[PDB]
Amino acid sequence: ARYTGPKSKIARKFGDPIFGADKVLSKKNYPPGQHGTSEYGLQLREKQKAKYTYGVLEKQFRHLFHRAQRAVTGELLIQFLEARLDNVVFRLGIAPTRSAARQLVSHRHITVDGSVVNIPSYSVKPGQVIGVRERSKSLEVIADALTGFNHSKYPWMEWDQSSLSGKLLHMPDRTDIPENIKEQLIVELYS
Amino acid sequence: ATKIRLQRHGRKGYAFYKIVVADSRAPRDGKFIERIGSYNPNTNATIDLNFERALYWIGVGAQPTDTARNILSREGVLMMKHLLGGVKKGAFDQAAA
Amino acid sequence: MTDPIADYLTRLRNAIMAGHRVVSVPASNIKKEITKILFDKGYILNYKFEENDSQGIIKVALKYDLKVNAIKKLKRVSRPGLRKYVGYRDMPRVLNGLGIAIVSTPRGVMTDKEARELKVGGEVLCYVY
Amino acid sequence: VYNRVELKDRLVAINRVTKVTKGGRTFTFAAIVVVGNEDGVIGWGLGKAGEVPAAIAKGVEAAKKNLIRVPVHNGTIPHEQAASYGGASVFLKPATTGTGVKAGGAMRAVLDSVGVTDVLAKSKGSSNPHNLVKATIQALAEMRSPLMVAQNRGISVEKV
Amino acid sequence: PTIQQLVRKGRESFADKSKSPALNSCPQRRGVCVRVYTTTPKPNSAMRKVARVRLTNSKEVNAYIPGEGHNLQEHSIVLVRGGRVKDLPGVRYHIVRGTLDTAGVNGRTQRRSKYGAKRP
RNA sequence: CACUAGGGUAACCGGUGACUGGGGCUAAGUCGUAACAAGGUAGCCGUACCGGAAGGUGCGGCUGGAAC
RNA sequence: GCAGUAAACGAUGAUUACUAGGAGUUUGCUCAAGCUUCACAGCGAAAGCGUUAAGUAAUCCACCUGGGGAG
RNA sequence: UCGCGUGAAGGAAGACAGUCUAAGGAUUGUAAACUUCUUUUAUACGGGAAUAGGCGAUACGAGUAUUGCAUUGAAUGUACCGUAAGAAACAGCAUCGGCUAACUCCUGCCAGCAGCGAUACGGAGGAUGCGAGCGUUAUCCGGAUUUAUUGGGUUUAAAGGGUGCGUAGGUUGUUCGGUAAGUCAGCGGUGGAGCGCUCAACGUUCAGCCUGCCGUUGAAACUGC
RNA sequence: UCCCAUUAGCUUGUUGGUGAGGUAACGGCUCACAAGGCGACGAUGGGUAGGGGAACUGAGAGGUUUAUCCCCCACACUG
Ligand SMILES: [K+]
Ligand SMILES: [K+]
Ligand SMILES: [K+]
Ligand SMILES: [K+]
Ligand SMILES: [K+]
Ligand SMILES: [Mg+2]
Ligand SMILES: [Mg+2]
Ligand SMILES: [Mg+2]
Repeated sequence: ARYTGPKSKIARKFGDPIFGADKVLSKKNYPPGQHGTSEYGLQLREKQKAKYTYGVLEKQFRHLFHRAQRAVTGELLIQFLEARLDNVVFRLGIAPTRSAARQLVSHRHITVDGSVVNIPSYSVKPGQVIGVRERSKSLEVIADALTGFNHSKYPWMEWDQSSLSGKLLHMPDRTDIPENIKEQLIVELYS
Repeated sequence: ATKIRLQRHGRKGYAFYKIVVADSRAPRDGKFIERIGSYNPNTNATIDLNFERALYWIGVGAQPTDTARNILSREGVLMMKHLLGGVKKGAFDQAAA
Repeated sequence: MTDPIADYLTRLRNAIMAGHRVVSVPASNIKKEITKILFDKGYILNYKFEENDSQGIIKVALKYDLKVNAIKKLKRVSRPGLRKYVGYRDMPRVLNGLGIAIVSTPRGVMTDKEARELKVGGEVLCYVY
Repeated sequence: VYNRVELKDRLVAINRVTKVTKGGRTFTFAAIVVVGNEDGVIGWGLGKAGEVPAAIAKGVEAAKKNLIRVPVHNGTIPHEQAASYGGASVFLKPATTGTGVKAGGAMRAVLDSVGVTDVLAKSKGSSNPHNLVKATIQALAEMRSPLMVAQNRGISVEKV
Repeated sequence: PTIQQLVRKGRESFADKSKSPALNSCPQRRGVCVRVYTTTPKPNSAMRKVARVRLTNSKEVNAYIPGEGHNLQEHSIVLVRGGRVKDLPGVRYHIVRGTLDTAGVNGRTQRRSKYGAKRP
């Protein structure tokens, strides 16, 4: 399933702008509810923060966690979360937000190594090419997010605008990923 | 009699066969005497085969099925005609073609 | 007596607890081997063997710091009621390698390190650290 | 135990301790506090004051006054150690570098205050906080470094 | 004990009893309401509705009726599950609401699945 | 020769039965006060006899008892 | 001649070896057996035990596994 | 059990609910305005699972051509219009535990425990889990060391027999030699990395244990003889 | 290779020898002297189970259970 609910409530609950920029981040910024903590509370807040910022449900999150444990566990769990089709598409800037990237991947618009992959949880190994569909290179929504913005602030993406593709050089280290997540709390909770 | 046959060891919609030597009375996927290879008809068909053991069993007299006979016709297992010393002593090389 | 090796270990432990400097034991061959192993491994100050009209006496002068003894724990492993036999591939490590285990082997009586070096097993007499 | 006279404070537990008098019941407030700098120095204390903050402050002062030095290396222990205090028994073993602290409660508080990263800890006695923390610190105090073992025994290449 | 004592005798391990022995290792059983009566709790002072039911496994037991308002009566086929009531000696089983003769609680808008009430 | 069938005596496994006795829990309605303080005759163990009832008494033992 | 029970108790099985001091007492002559109370290390949940251990060790036997029902 | 969807980006503080006559929560939530179609529907192309007469010639093997052959089946997949259009529940929010206002009742009730009969009962508003599931019951393991060889105990918590003699059994001071039953060692026999599923569960291959049993050679510190 | 001693003796072709017959084949398998054999390392008798690899589950010790799958055994209303 998917959350498909109100996003500003989660944004005001967690304080951080996980989904992006909004006026409610500065106006009326407090946890939701007309009525609005133990270490269990903070650990649950951290785990739910990761889940909401990456669009992952509980069973998939647990599978990711113990896969990272089998193969610092909290350190590489974050890069496992980052290495996802929707997340990589969003970080390449070709889609505005992670939900938009997930919808674009789920629809027939994104190819991996020349073959269209529409599973928005496909792990992307290093040295792989992710590109827009050749039949969808001329969409009105597909171009304003990539062209014009042109952030390119991540030293593990190669963009190559002349082909509309993209490549992942290697898994970034835990310090270079701009996510305010304490993996020690999550690994302690799941331990 | 002793036979050379294929057991369906795979998944629904993906048939993967194991080439074994087994009695004719045994069940299809049950007991066997020796495993001599694999077979996959889904590709464009990858065949693993123990040449020495297949030759030994076809020499002692195991009767192969039709499909296993075709698999032995490929990979040149039925060269017993050439290896029977048919008024010669050298070994020909037809594998290159 | 039932277990002379256990008696020897107990005498050493009681002397250490009482804070004595020397300890006497009625001598035996395996106990001579054990005290030689202990002296070369550096757990006691020195020893002496006195062959009298009886089976003999072993006099052991213990090792103290400038007032803590060099020996912390002695544990008998293979008792008469339950004998313990092990090979070189399954021999144990005492105090995670900071202690020793005296082992009787067909090549003689030595510690677990020498036994694993020589690839032989036998009886685990005691753990010493 | 080497006394070795900034460390953060951790509150292990508090207790609603009462008294019986002819007039009525008079209630105190006890608290066990452990001070540590995640370096190898840990102390423990018991505050016995009226208010909760006053009890915590008294326990912090007592723990700061009573400190010991625990020999540690990296984030693990040199060897396995078992220690019993009162109705509580504790067992500590070394673990792999990527394992973390596997125990919770008073054991977790004491090991966090001492700074040990990788450890396998198990409690085989009772769940009393006083005796539990005292047994854990006793187990840490009876722990000998490889250098200390080498110095006590003689040569330092004994492990070969 | 000594090693030889253990060799001669050994160790004996008992078997833990089942908290719902009348079910005969079944999740639910079927019965008929032999009697429908009311009992008093052992510091509560309520009037708890209970039914004596003879189950199909040749056993008669007492089953509590949860909720407010029961349409059951004598000689009614009911579904009986495990679960006991703390402040009531005797009874150790519950009657499933909304199954067989037992009807769901009327006017329920919360905890509906525990009392067999459909969505309004 | 034995598969059965038949009679009879013997077991074991089971139901039911005029009538007659323990135990548990819930009520507590009644009757006394045995134990907890030297609990108002110190208490308890064994044994025997005797009582609506808790119990009483005789003989030996113990302190898990005062008090001297 | 039966019976075979007890707070039949040190509420503490037998054997062997080792480990600190004070106060008395009996016998054999300062020494060794025995006999009882304070008391190191140690043990114990504590009261306490402490060379006559409930300390350190080894061998064998007996017994326990929540309370009633129930010896 | 695994995977996917029920939409994606902007839009100020509508009407209707609550808690306080204004303010706060629902709330960027709805309403319109801009795109996308995974998926559903209607149409077309539609694989794979299907491989099996001469020409050497030893006269027959055997190696080479051709022929039909799909229950699944509009089934994968590919492509074409015109549309957010067809698609979210269940549990619990006084402590353990993540999540609190108001109205009822003051018995009806609820509970795994501390218990409340209400920051615990019933509803309304919000909150927190999980999510095509969510809870209840039944069964089995671990925490439990609650049978303790690894790894518990017996003065007073359960637990030393009333005390001995003694059968079977268990244990055996020191030392010199033999043997090889226990023990030890060698040699034989036997029993993570890829690839394909669009991803994953799942299929499949090799590196990797065989550390159980048996045979056959040696060693002699310890136990046994 | 499961429990019960509130299950202590069991067996009379039962143990062995000679000969014969029978069987694919050895053999009390069957048929015509000596007497034995088996048991507190549990005979005998009673109750309950098909047995393994798997599978599940414990750091380990292990344990539970044979739902699908594979190997062996027994059976086809009752003899
Ligand atoms: K093919
Ligand atoms: K009285
Ligand atoms: K009296
Ligand atoms: K007496
Ligand atoms: K004393
Ligand atoms: Mg799912
Ligand atoms: Mg008692
Ligand atoms: Mg006695």
